[PDB]
Amino acid sequence: RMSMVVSGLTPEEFMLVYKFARKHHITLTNLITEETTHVVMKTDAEFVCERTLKYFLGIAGGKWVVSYFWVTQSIKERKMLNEHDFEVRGDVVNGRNHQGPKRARESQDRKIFRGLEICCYGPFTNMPTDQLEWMVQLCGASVVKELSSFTLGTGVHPIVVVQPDAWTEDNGFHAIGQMCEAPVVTREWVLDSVALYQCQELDTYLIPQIP
Amino acid sequence: PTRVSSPVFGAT
Ligand SMILES: [Co+2]
Repeated sequence: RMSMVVSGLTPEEFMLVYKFARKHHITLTNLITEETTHVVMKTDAEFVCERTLKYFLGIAGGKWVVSYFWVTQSIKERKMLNEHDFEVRGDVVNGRNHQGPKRARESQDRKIFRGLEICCYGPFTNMPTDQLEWMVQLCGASVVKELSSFTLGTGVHPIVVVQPDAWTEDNGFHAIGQMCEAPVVTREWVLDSVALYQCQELDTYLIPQIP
Repeated sequence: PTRVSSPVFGAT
């Protein structure tokens, strides 16, 4: 029951991961799915990677997010080393030592977006909306598709997520308060939250809304 | 700065 994907690897690097996967009877694919159990990141000597879509989605889904070093060493040592020893530890944006991968790996109940209701008010670069939505969902939000489809009532907090500089004729992303009763955060709020596997506070992401 | 495969999500 092992499926993995890779991120930020060169073709030569992919091949080692291949050769590796071949040896340990591991399924290896291009696309991350729910069945993926591992994500192999290009990292530096101490397990800091860059932030990629798969990075996000493998944290979101509580998967093994491991250094490519997991691979090269298991090869160097002619046996499969342990993931715990190669678990990526940080990224170049969210800090070197935060351990999102670990946090998320364990906290599959205490799920960072519990009882939030998010709306990815499109458009986004480098990321289909539904991936962003899948991402918040793996993290326990529920996805509203439409500004008006919020489920206000008791207990349930709404959030509109946007990517300001993804807009054509912009500042329309300032007119969203006039369309409903939700905080409006940058996508960075989601990405940092997910990196850190810990729900950030909106404050530094809040987009100010024109009444 | 280079980028080797997948889009990267960097400095805010
Ligand atoms: Co509340």
